[PDB]
Amino acid sequence: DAWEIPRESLRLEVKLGQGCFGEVWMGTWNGTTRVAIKTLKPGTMSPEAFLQEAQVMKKLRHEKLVQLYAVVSEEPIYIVTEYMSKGSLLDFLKGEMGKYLRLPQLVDMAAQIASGMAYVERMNYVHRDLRAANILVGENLVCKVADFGLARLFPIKWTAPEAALYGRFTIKSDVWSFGILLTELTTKGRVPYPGMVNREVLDQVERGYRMPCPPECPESLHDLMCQCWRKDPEERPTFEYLQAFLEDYFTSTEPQYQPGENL
Ligand SMILES: CC(C)n1nc(-c2ccc(NC(=O)Nc3cccc(C(F)(F)F)c3)cc2)c2c(N)ncnc21
Repeated sequence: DAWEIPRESLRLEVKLGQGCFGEVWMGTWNGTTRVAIKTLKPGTMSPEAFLQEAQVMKKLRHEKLVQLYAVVSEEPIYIVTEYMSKGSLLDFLKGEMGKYLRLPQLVDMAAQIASGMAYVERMNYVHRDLRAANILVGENLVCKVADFGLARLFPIKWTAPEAALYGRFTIKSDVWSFGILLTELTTKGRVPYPGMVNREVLDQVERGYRMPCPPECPESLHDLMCQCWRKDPEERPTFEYLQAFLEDYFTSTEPQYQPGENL
């Protein structure tokens, strides 16, 4: 197809990530546009299974979803996407920039992610792995949804009960994850359900347990989290709703908000 590009048109500057299935490099394309390059280690993982990740990024196109630029489908395979200068949201919240972010910036970030998922919602797709580690940050606190290839038309702590138990994954399963993602945003990336192993999380959540309101986080925002965590998937709000709620947050929900020590 038209996504295919020559190999000499790619220059891999410095490596950013290094998994087992491949690597991620910061590079240049056509000697001008800065890009993100994903490599596949032949032998370790197989093609098509590594290319399916791009088969879906071809349909999806939204300013809040990491955009696919080009590919090299003939092994050695290379995936080219837009470059997000600040890395993963998770590393961003935990690093040097974490101490300065306050609720208005963090809620704005949640609004962008929600906007991106509203697009996924409209297109009838399921992400299956929405979490801070799969969100990328660019210049001027821009956030975009991304992943490794689970988009379909043990992260138990981020996975809704009905999905982790009976494999029932829906856009409502993602809404549950967005709720967990909101706790990651308000605790500066702390692993959710602190001091609890997966087996405790499963038993507890089914038993009705839910994380409490994080310190300095408005109750109105924690209530939004709890809606995302309702046992019945159909009672959870849509991303269209969460997008509007978050964008209008400081005028319609917390018009009295006063900055604090951490939020
Ligand atoms: C943190 C570092 C290792 N890294 N990783 C990436 C990167 C981002 C996205 C992807 N893959 C991806 O977004 N896949 C994917 C697969 C299916 C569907 C989608 C969706 F359309 F939902 F975004 C996305 C791979 C590497 C990336 C990037 N683009 N820019 C700057 N740094 C980056």
